[PDB]
Amino acid sequence: VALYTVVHNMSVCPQRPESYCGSNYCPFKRVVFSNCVVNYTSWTSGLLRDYQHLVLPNGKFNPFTECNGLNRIVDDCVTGFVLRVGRGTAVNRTVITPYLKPNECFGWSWNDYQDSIYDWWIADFVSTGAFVCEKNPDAPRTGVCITYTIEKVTFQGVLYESNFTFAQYYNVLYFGSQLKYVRILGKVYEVAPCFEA
Amino acid sequence: CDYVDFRLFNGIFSTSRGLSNTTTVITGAYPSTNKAKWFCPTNVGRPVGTGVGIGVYAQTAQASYETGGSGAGGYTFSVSPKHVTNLTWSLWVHRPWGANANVTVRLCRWWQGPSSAFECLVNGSFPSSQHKGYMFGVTWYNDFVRIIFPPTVFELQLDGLQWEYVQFTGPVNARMTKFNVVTEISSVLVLTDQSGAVTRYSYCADGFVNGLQCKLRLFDIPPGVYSNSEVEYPVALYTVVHNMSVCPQRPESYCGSNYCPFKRVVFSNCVVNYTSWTSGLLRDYQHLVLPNGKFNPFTECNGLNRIVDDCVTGFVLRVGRGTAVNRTVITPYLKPNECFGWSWNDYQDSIYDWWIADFVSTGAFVCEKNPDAPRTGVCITYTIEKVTFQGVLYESNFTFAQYYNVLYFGSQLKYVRILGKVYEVAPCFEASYDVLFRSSSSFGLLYRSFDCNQLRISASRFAERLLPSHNGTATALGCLFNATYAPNDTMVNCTNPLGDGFCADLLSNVVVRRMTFEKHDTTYVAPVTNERFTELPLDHQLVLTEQFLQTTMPKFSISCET
Amino acid sequence: YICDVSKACKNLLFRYGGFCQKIEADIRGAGVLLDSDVSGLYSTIAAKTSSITPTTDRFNVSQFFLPKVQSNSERFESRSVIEDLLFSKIETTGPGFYGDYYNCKKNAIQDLTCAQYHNGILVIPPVMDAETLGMYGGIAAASLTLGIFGGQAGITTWSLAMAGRLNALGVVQNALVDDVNKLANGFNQLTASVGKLALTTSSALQAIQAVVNQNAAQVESLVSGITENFGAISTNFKVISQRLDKLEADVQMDRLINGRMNVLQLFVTNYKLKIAELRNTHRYVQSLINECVYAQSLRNGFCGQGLHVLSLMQNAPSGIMFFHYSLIP
Amino acid sequence: LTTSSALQAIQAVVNQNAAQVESLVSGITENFGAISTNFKVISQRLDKLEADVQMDRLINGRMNVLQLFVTNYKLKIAELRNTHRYVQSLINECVYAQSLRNGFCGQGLHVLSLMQNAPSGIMFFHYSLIP
Ligand SMILES: *[C@@H]1O[C@H](CO)[C@@H](O[C@@H]2O[C@H](CO)[C@@H](O)[C@H](O)[C@H]2NC(C)=O)[C@H](O)[C@H]1NC(C)=O
Ligand SMILES: *[C@@H]1O[C@H](CO)[C@@H](O[C@@H]2O[C@H](CO)[C@@H](O)[C@H](O)[C@H]2NC(C)=O)[C@H](O)[C@H]1NC(C)=O
Ligand SMILES: *[C@@H]1O[C@H](CO)[C@@H](O[C@@H]2O[C@H](CO)[C@@H](O)[C@H](O)[C@H]2NC(C)=O)[C@H](O)[C@H]1NC(C)=O
Ligand SMILES: *[C@@H]1O[C@H](CO)[C@@H](O[C@@H]2O[C@H](CO)[C@@H](O)[C@H](O)[C@H]2NC(C)=O)[C@H](O)[C@H]1NC(C)=O
Ligand SMILES: *[C@@H]1O[C@H](CO)[C@@H](O[C@@H]2O[C@H](CO)[C@@H](O)[C@H](O)[C@H]2NC(C)=O)[C@H](O)[C@H]1NC(C)=O
Ligand SMILES: *[C@@H]1O[C@H](CO)[C@@H](O[C@@H]2O[C@H](CO)[C@@H](O)[C@H](O)[C@H]2NC(C)=O)[C@H](O)[C@H]1NC(C)=O
Ligand SMILES: *[C@@H]1O[C@H](CO)[C@@H](O)[C@H](O)[C@H]1NC(C)=O
Ligand SMILES: *[C@@H]1O[C@H](CO)[C@@H](O)[C@H](O)[C@H]1NC(C)=O
Ligand SMILES: *[C@@H]1O[C@H](CO)[C@@H](O)[C@H](O)[C@H]1NC(C)=O
Ligand SMILES: *[C@@H]1O[C@H](CO)[C@@H](O)[C@H](O)[C@H]1NC(C)=O
Ligand SMILES: *[C@@H]1O[C@H](CO)[C@@H](O)[C@H](O)[C@H]1NC(C)=O
Ligand SMILES: *[C@@H]1O[C@H](CO)[C@@H](O)[C@H](O)[C@H]1NC(C)=O
Ligand SMILES: *[C@@H]1O[C@H](CO)[C@@H](O)[C@H](O)[C@H]1NC(C)=O
Ligand SMILES: *[C@@H]1O[C@H](CO)[C@@H](O)[C@H](O)[C@H]1NC(C)=O
Ligand SMILES: *[C@@H]1O[C@H](CO)[C@@H](O)[C@H](O)[C@H]1NC(C)=O
Repeated sequence: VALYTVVHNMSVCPQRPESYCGSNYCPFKRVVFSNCVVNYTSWTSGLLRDYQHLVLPNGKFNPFTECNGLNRIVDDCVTGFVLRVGRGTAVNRTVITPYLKPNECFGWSWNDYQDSIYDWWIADFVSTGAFVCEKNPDAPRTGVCITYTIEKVTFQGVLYESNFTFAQYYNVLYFGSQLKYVRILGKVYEVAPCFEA
Repeated sequence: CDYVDFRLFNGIFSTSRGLSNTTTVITGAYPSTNKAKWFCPTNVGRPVGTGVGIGVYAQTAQASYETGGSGAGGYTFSVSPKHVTNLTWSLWVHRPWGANANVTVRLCRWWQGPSSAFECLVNGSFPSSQHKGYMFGVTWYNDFVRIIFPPTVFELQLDGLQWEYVQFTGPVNARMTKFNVVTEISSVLVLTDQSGAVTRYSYCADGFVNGLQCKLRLFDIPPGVYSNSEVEYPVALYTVVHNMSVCPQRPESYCGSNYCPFKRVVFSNCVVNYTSWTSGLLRDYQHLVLPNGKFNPFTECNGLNRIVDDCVTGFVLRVGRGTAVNRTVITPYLKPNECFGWSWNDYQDSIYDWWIADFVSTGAFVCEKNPDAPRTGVCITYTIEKVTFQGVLYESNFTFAQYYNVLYFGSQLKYVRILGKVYEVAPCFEASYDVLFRSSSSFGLLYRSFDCNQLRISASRFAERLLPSHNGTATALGCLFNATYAPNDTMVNCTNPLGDGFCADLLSNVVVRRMTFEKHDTTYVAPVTNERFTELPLDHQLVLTEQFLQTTMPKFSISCET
Repeated sequence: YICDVSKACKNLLFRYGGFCQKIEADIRGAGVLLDSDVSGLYSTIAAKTSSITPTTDRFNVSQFFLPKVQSNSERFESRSVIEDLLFSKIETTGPGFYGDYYNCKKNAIQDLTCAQYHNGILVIPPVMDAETLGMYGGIAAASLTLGIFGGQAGITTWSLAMAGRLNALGVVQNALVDDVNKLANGFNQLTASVGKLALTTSSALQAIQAVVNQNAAQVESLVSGITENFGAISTNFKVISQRLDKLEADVQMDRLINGRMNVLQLFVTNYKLKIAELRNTHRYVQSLINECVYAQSLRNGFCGQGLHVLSLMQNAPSGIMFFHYSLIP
Repeated sequence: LTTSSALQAIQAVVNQNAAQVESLVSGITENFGAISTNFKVISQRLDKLEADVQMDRLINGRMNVLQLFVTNYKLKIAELRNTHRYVQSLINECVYAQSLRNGFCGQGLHVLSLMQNAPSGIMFFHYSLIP
C-alpha cells in the first residue's frame, strides 16, 4: 500500500502563539495551521523535564493528552486546525483538562516547573480542506502494482511517468469513470492496470 | 456596468475531480450573468458601491494594449456582519496602485482599513495576475469562507460568522475593477476540454431552455419529448399551529442565607422572551449578542445547535450564581441535550448569573413568536406536524376532532387545522410539465396531470394560480399549450410517442396526432362447403422481418471481501 | 423524492455511489421495454376485416363483444358490455391515490387526464393503453371474423361459418338449421352467464384482483416512504440542521436519505421484476391471438380442452381476457 | 438505429449493461459520508465511537451496491430461462423445419428462416409472402 494524504510540497507551519499575556487580562491568541509541515516539539521549551508526559511509549513526541471525537495519538497527518494557547497554575502538580467542544484536542507542557506554571494549547479542527503533516510526500515507485490512496480514493494499479498534461487545479484526471492520470510532486503519472492480480 | 468579459468566467469554475471531455452540473455561489448586477461607473473620483449577499466577484480590466502603462486598480473591499462590534470578525482586502502589486487580505477583529486589531486569522500578502484580464472572488455561504484567487483557493469554516454586507471602492484609470455581489446559490452546466478545463458554461436559471439543458446534461438539444420538468414553490414551516401563551419568568439566582439546591422551572408550549433572562443593561450581556444584532441565550451546547433559530423543544431550566476569576466564566460539565449561558449580575464584583437548559422529551415547543395564518390559493411546500407536503390550502367548513391538527383519508392528507381554522389540502396539478421540443424558438408544453377546462381556470379558486401557459387545450393527456391538437389525423410512422395512442409530429410545427398500426391478414383459409364468392390474391409481396432475442451474458466471479 | 426542495440535501446525494443516476437509468429503460412489447402486441391485434360485413343471425356476438352504440346522450363510450362488467366487478382498494387512479380508468370520461404527479413521480400512460380502448373498435381494431371466416372472405353469415366449423371438427357432416341453432343457444346462454360472475367463484376475476391488489400495496409503500421520519426529528432538512449540532445533524440526515433511498429502490426492483415476467407473457399472448383467435389450431388443449369452436378477446383492467368456446363430450 | 426495432432491441441491452457497470464503479469511488475510502485512515484520525460509525457507513454503502448487482443479475437469468425455451422452439420449428403455426415465423406464408449471431444473442431473419 501507499497512502498520499497530500501530493504536493508544503512549506513550514507558523510558530505556536506565545502564552504570556502582557499586563492585564486578555483573550487568547489564535493562529491557523493549514497546508504546512509541523514540528510539534517546537511547541514546548525543549527541556525534557517539561514535556515527559507527552512522550509516547515508542519514544515519539505527541502534542495532545485528550481529544473530543478524534484520536489523541497523531499518526503523521491531520486536517487543518485553529490553535489557541494560554497559561495556568497547577495545584499539587495536577493539570485539569477543561471542557472540550467536539473536534478539539488538548495538550500542555511545563513552563516554570518549580512555580507550577504551564502552557496549554487547544486545537480546534475546523473544515479547511487542507492538511497538516509532519513530512512531505515522496515520489512513487513506478512499474510495480501498488494499492494507492490518492485524493481520498483507493485504487490498485501501476504508475508510469508520462508526458501528458492536465490543468493545475486538479491532481487526478478521469476519462468517464476511469482514473487515467494523477499528479504527484508536480509530475504526471499514467495509471495502468495490473492484469496479473 | 457597460462591458463584463463573460469569457473570464471559465477560470473560476471547477469540479471536484479532473474530468476529461465531460458535461456535468456544478452548484455553488457564482457570479451573475446579468450585466446590470455588475458595478463599474466612471466618474471624477472613485465611487463606493455596496451590496448585501453571500459573496462577491471581481474582474480587472484588460491591461495589455489599453494605454494604461503601470496603473491597474486598487479594488479595496470589505465584508462585515450587520452589527460590527469589538467582538465580530470582518474581512478587508486591498490592492495598491500599480503593476507588480501584492494583494493584502485581512480577516481580523478591529476596535476601529485600520492598522491595529485585536487578532487576525488571515494576515497575508501575495502577488496577483495583471498581464491579462483576471477574475477572483470571496464567498461566505453558510459561514464557510472561500478565498478564490486562481490558481489557489483558501478555505476555512468559521461558525457564527454571519457576513452579509459588502462595500467596495475602485480607482478610475484611463477603466475600473468591476464588482458583483452574489445573492444566491446557482446551478451551472459546464463542458470541459481534454485537460479538464471548463470551456463552455450555461446557467440553469437564465431561461426556459437553460433549465432543460441542465435537466438533460446537453448543450445542443435534439428534437424530442422530454418529460417531468418541475416547478419549484416556496416553503412554509409550522413548528406549531396553535397560539401559545407567555412563558414563566427565569428562576431567581439569589440563594437566601445558606447553601441551597438550584431552582428548576419547566418551559413548554409557550412564547419566550430570552433577553428577559438578563438584567437589561447592555454591558452585562454583550457576549450573548450575535453578529446579526440578535440576542442568543446560549454560549455552549452538548448535542444541540447553540444558535437558536426561533423554535426549540421544551426544556427544564435551572439557574445559579458564581464568581469569575480574571473575567473568565468557566463552562461546567454538560450532559447530552444541555445548553449553557450566562450574563453579568454585578460586573464590578465579577458576579454572574448562569442558566442550564436540559431539553427533555415533552412533545411541546418553545418559540419566540406565534404562527400566522396561511396564504390560501397558492402552491406551497408546507411542513405541518413534522410531515412535509406540497399543496394548496383552501378555507373549509369541514370539522374534525379537536385533539388532531391533521386529518388523513387512508394515506392521503385531506385537512389540516391552523390557528383554529380548518383548511382543505388540494393538489397543485401544475407542478409538472413536459416539453414537446423542436428548437429553442418552437416548443409546446404538456401539463400531464392538469385538466384545464375553462370552468376551472376561470373560477376564483384558480385566480392566484393562473399563469399564461395554463390556457391551453384539454386533452386526454392533460393540458396542451401552444401546440395544435388534431385527434382525427393519423400517423403510422411515429417517432415521438406521447402515450395513449397519441404522437407528436415535430417536423414543421408542434402537432399532436393519433397513432395507427398496419393491418395484417392470416393464413388460415376457411373451408369451402357450398358455391359462393371468395377473395383470392393476385400476387404476393416478399417480406423480411427481423427478430432479436437475448441469449447470453458473461459469467461473474466475485470476491466480496475484496 | 429524496430531498424535496432542500438544497442542502441535494449537495449530499453525490456521496452515495451513483444511486440517483442508476435509478433514472433503470426506470427509463424498463419503460422502453414496456413500450417495445405493447407496440408488438398492437401490430398483432390490428387486422383486416371483410369489406362486406357478415350478418350474425342468432349468435349475439355484437351485443356483448362489440362497442356500445352512442345513445341519445353526448357521452361517448368505446367499451363493449363485457368490457364494462370486467371493470365494475373489481373491488376497490379504499381511499388513496391508486383508488383515485383506478376510478378514473373505470369511469373513462372523454378528454379527462388520469395522470398524477406526487413528490417527483409522474404516472404516464404507455404507448397504447388498453384501458381506454374497446377491442373491436377504434383505430387499432381487432378483427371479429378472421378466425372462423378465415383470410379469404365470402362466407355470408355466421350460420354458414359455424356449419363449416362443425363439419371440420367432425361432429356433423352437413349441419342443418337445428344443429346450428343448438350451437347458437349454447353460445348465447354462456355469454349471458359472464354477467353473473362473482369474484369468489371466478378464477379469471381473481387473477385481475390480484394484479389490482399488488398495485395498491406498492403505492402505499411510496406514500409511506415520504410520510415517516425513519428516526430523525423531522422530515424537514432545514429543521434538522438548525436544531442539532454538526455530528448529530449528519447522523439524522443519513437516516432520512437512506430510508427514502431504500423505499424508492425497492419500487424500481419490483417494477423491473414485473417487466421481466411480461416479456415472455407477451410472446404467449401473441401466440394465443395468432393461433386461437385469428386461425384454427391443431394443438391439443392450447385453446382450452376439447374441440375448439371459437375464441374471442376483450380488454380487462391491465390486460386481456380470452373467451374460449369448446365442445367436450 | 432510429428506424429498426431489432437494432433498438440490441441497443437497449447494451445500454443496460453500461448503466450497471457504472454502478459498480461508483460504489467504490464514493465515500458514502465517511472521511476516506481508506479504512486505516479512518481508525487513525477518529476516536473509537466515530471510527465505528463511519466504517459502518462504508461497509453498508458498498454492500448495497454489490447486493443490487446480484439481484439485477438474478433477475436477468430468470427472464432468460423462458426466453431460451422460446428460442429453441424458433430453431426447431422455423429454421430446421416447416411450421404449421399461423404467425409464429412472421405473418404470411413462410418461405425461409435463417439465423445470425448478434451482440449478446441471436437474430432470426424470417422471409414470408403476404398478398
Ligand atoms: C524541531 O524542533 C526542535 C525543538 O526546537 C528542534 O531541536 C533543536 O534544534 C536546534 C537546531 O537549531 C538544536 O540546536 C537544539 O539542540 C535542538 N533541541 C532543542 C531541545 O532545542 C529541531 O531541530 C526541529 N526540527 C526537527 C526536524 O526536529
Ligand atoms: C470596544 O473597544 C474599545 C477599545 O478596546 C473600547 O474603548 C475603550 O473604553 C475604555 C472604557 O471602557 C476606555 O477607558 C479606553 O480609553 C477606550 N479605548 C481604548 C483604546 O482602550 C470600547 O469601550 C469597547 N466598546 C465596547 C462596547 O465594548
Ligand atoms: C499583520 O501583518 C503586518 C505585516 O504584514 C503586521 O504589521 C507589523 O506589525 C509589527 C508588530 O506590531 C510591527 O513591528 C511592524 O512595523 C508592522 N509592519 C510591517 C512589518 O510592515 C501586523 O501587526 C499584523 N497584524 C497582527 C494582528 O499581527
Ligand atoms: C422582552 O424583554 C425586554 C427586557 O425586559 C423588554 O424590554 C423592556 O421593555 C420595557 C417595557 O415595559 C421598557 O420599559 C424597557 O426599556 C425595555 N428594555 C429593558 C432593557 O428593560 C421587552 O419589552 C420584552 N418584550 C419584547 C417583545 O421584546
Ligand atoms: C383563455 O383563452 C381563450 C381564448 O383566447 C379566452 O377566451 C376568449 O375570451 C375573450 C375575452 O377577452 C372573449 O371575448 C372571446 O370570445 C374568447 N374566445 C375566443 C377568442 O375564442 C379566455 O378568456 C382565456 N382565459 C384566461 C383565463 O386567460
Ligand atoms: C339474443 O339476441 C336476441 C335479439 O334478437 C334477444 O331476443 C330479444 O331479447 C329482448 C330482450 O329481452 C326481448 O325483449 C325480445 O323479446 C327478444 N326477441 C326475440 C325474437 O328473441 C335474445 O334475448 C338474446 N339472447 C340472449 C341469451 O341474450
Ligand atoms: C494539595 O496538597 C496538600 C498537601 O500536600 C493537601 O492537604 C491538599 O488537600 C491538596 N489539594 C488541594 C486542592 O489543595
Ligand atoms: C516524453 O518526452 C521525451 C522527450 O521527447 C521522450 O524522450 C519520451 O520518450 C516521452 N515519453 C515518456 C513516456 O517519457
Ligand atoms: C519538494 O520537497 C523536496 C524536499 O527535499 C525538494 O527536494 C523538492 O525539490 C521539492 N519539489 C519537488 C517538485 O519535488
Ligand atoms: C510583494 O510580494 C513579493 C513576493 O511575495 C515580495 O517579494 C515583495 O517583497 C512584496 N512587496 C511588497 C511591497 O509587499
Ligand atoms: C476528447 O479528448 C480527445 C483526446 O483525449 C480529443 O479528441 C478531443 O479533445 C475530445 N474529443 C471529443 C469528441 O470530445
Ligand atoms: C489572574 O490575574 C493575575 C494578575 O492579573 C495573575 O497573576 C493570575 O495568574 C491570574 N489567574 C489566576 C487563576 O489567579
Ligand atoms: C361555508 O359556509 C358558509 C356559510 O353557509 C358558506 O357561505 C360557504 O360557501 C361555505 N363554504 C366555504 C368553502 O366557505
Ligand atoms: C392568536 O394570537 C393572535 C396574536 O395577535 C391573536 O390576535 C388571535 O386572536 C389569536 N387567536 C387566533 C384564533 O388566531
Ligand atoms: C419514418 O420516419 C422517419 C423519421 O421521420 C424517416 O426517417 C423514415 O424514412 C420514415 N419511414 C417511412 C417508411 O415512412
